[PDB]
Amino acid sequence: GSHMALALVGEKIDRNRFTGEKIENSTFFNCDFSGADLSGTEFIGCQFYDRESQKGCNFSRAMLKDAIFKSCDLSMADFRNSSALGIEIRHCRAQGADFRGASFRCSAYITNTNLSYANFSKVVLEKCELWENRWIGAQVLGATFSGSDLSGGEFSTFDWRAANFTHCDLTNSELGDLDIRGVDLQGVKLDNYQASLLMERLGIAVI
Amino acid sequence: MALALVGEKIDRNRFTGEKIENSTFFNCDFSGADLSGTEFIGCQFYDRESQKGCNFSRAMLKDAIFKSCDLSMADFRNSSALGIEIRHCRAQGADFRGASFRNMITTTWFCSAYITNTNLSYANFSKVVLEKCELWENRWIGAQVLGATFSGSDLSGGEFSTFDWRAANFTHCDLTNSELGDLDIRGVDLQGVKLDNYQASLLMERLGIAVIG
Repeated sequence: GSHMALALVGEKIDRNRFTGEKIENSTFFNCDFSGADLSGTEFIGCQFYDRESQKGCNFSRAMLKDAIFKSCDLSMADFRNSSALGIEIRHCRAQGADFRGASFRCSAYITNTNLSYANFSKVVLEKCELWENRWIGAQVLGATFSGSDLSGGEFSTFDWRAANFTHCDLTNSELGDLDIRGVDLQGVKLDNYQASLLMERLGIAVI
Repeated sequence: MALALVGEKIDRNRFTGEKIENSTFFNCDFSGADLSGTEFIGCQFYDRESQKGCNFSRAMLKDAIFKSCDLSMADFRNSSALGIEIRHCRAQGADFRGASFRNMITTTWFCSAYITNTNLSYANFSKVVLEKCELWENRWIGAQVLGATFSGSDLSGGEFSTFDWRAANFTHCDLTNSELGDLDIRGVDLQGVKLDNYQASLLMERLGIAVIG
């Protein structure tokens, strides 16, 4: 407990309703958490997406300092303009989630998470933990991930030219179509399989 | 054996097909000489006093062999050197422009040369065609290669500091176990090229990339 198996539908969430609480195995369909204070709040095994209406929940402008989502379905979630310093998103589905304007000032832990088609445009995520994610079709234009750990990632259908990746750890990942002739990889960590992969693209055989 | 010629013009058939050892040839003129199947071993062709070399321009060098010779400043211009063997030689500043290492054969151009363990510093290979040849363990400091093609040749074990990688065709070359100087993979056509793991990590550093591990 003491907040297990809630089932909300279409509600506007009171600002202090969940602050610093732990919430488990609950469903929130089309709920409006905008401006909500979710500091130190922890959701575990919760569903925030309605496959019926195809609606996510609204978290825009929410206070999310030290919030934690663990094994949650955050598909289509709207995290725009939220304050998310130290947020943890672990083992979640976050397909189509929208992080534009969210601030992480950096500290953030988004790991083992499906970020396919998520929107990170202009976002600043420097020296953060962003490992073992799925990034297929994620929008990252103007973003910076500089210095972050992105290792273990899946990056097909992902535009490596669109954001700042200098100083990133990219090891043990599926790089997809990264061309070292047109991408600034100063300070980046790669492994030897990846180095060979990127050189093969130039027609070189590494032996 | 132990010949010691100075300033001579060499008769065309003087040395054809013969084995010459531990001899010196200072300021001699082998121009147009027939040196097919001729083998020189431990011979000096460079006069360290007069600082002059020998002239082999337009010589017939098909299947000639030079081993442990000093061919410094040697002039090989416009010679015919199909299948030539130059091994463990000093050849600093030798001039190979217009030299031919090839001929048309019946089943196509067949190119063939063995230049190995040889100092080619400052040698001139401008426009030379040396494709699919054995060219390994050579020193190439300051060699001029503009317009040359080495395509498909084995250049492994080479020293390519101070060497213009943009000047010549290196596609399909074996470049492994070599000091690559300022080779940069972003600016040179390296299709079909073989490099080893150590070189790859070095070349990646040039891009600021760390390769583990």
